[PDB]
Amino acid sequence: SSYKLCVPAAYMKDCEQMLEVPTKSKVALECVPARDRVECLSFVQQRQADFVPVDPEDMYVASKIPNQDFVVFQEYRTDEEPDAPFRYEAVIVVHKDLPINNLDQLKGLRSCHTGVNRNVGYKIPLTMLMKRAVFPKMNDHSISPKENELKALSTFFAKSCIVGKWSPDPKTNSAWKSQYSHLCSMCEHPERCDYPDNYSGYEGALRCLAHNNGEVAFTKVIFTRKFFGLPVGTTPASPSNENPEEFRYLCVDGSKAPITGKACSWAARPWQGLIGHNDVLAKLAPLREKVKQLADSGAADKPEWFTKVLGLSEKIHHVADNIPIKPIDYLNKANYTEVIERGHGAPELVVRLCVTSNVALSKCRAMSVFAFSRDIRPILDCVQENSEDACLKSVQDNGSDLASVDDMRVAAAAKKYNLHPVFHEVYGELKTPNYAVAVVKKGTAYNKIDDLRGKKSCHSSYSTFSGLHAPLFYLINKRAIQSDHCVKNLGEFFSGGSCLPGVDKDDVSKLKKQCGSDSSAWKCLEEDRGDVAFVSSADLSHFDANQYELLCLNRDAGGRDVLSSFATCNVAMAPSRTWVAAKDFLSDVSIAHTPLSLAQMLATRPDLFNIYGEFLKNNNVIFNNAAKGLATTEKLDFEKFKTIHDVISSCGL
Ligand SMILES: *[C@@H]1O[C@H](CO)[C@@H](O[C@@H]2O[C@H](CO)[C@@H](O)[C@H](O)[C@H]2NC(C)=O)[C@H](O)[C@H]1NC(C)=O
Ligand SMILES: [Fe+3]
Repeated sequence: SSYKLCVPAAYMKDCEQMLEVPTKSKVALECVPARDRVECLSFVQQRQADFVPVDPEDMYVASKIPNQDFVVFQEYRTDEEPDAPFRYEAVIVVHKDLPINNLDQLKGLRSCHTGVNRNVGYKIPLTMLMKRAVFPKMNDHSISPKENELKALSTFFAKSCIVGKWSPDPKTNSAWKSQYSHLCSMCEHPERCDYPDNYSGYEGALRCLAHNNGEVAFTKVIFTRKFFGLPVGTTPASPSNENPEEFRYLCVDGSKAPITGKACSWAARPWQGLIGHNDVLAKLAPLREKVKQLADSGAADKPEWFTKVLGLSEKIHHVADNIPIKPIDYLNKANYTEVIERGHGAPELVVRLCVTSNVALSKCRAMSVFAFSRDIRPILDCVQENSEDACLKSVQDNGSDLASVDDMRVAAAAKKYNLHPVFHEVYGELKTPNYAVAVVKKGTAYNKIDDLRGKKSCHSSYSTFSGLHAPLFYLINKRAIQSDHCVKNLGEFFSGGSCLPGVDKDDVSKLKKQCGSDSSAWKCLEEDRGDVAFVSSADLSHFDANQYELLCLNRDAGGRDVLSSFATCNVAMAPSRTWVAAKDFLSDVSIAHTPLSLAQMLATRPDLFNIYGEFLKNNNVIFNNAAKGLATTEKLDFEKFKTIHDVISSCGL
């Protein structure tokens, strides 16, 4: 008989400290952990929890749960605008003398935007304008949905300022900034088209309009009012050099309205707040008093539970009780469901990820609904086969658009299904694939590969890339050993003997000769049973940084570098879990976009959706828990992986 608050598992301890905050309300709250907020909504519907903080995007996810009976019973507002129904209203701001009497006439104007993927300055304008025949269509399927929007904007407006990361892929973003440079010509620094830019953001858009001869600005009321020194909410009038009489809101009417009056606004971003199941009603006043009290006492400096558990913020923690409202009706009255459901015209593009298990299917579906609610496009669809090979076949057949493959199966999958890598996992704090490296003791006499001829080697297991593939390819490639009888010949290069676990299962007896009492590469190196250890960079924790170095077999100069420099002192880059796609359908940009937008949106917000976390007590579902990001696969890395595999297929290994 408590009010159960769902909380991302990572923040359970913070919710517990919160439960110790003294308050006048004696309401008992309990912390219910979930995998993330998306799961929390399921637990709320299922009554394992009673409420959870939500952004409007989360309410939308919540409104789609089959048979849902959610209720938004609490709004988080600002102290500046405690009585405003919406977080912020989107407005169109023009010079008073702009000849215009219809929103069709926004065409050809120089436009001032807050920045890409933002609400009043981008998503809302796109949502509303696209309803207008004069606005370019966005269903050209030779390119991605994101490119369709940018093409549409750069074709409708004469010039714009739309800064920021248009693509999560750096090279795609740069290429797009070149091809649609008109979208950056109104900015303070057009070549860069990124933050900081004095002509971007809520205020910079009005400066773009007032000071850089822009002709329309998409922004929000509060920055429009303050730009002109006008009062807003609790904020009083301010001295301003800008004169509001020279400017006007442009209304959907096509009419103009004074800035000094109530703004005409085509949509608003709704406030965040709390969502709960319908049985929270009736039991509703005591909870609201409890949350209000926690909000007003965490205001002072702001413990973790303030933001991570209650979903408040420094700027947004005025708890306002509303007339309880269903989530979609909450979103509707802001015109914000339209924005959340924005598309690009039929057929809406879909990227179909192939998964190999029921749990992965369910993770892909929860990820899809989240991505969609968060304005990431293409829509993610989920397709299930019963193996990796069947997912790969399906990508070939165009039953799917992408599928993952691990370790050294990427080159095989390309030979066999004519697929190619699109993006791969990166790891560590440096967000980097693993590398196969060559570990040596400090001060030993090896600086290049021929110096190790006749010597002894330690390896990771024969079944590993770094242990077997990379040293075998590295030697064969430099012709230090013939490519007939490769494993034997490897043994003949390290003629002093080697430990390559599992080489047993031609005459390969030399390659287990040094395994001694303990075949681990770090014990084998430590005990001078080998003079170099071919291991993965992922295993370098087993080597004392003060005693061991990397042999930079990759560098022209050879030599040595520290354990942490593996990314440039190595044998080969290691294939990480990789998603592959066919040749004749979605572009690599269209395929990479949604997963890399997820990875980058969720890198700091695993509480919203735990993309790399445990999923129903299963690890490494879709992504490995160790993944720290996603990057597009360079063609040259692809091509190198194919050559390595070709050498290994030659050896019959
Ligand atoms: C949501 O969108 C509708 C359609 O643009 C807006 O409807 C207008 O509402 C005004 C009141 O400001 C009415 O007087 C007009 O008749 C409506 N105009 C049109 C063109 O339909 C409404 O303003 C929007 N609501 C929000 C909160 O953004
Ligand atoms: Fe915004």
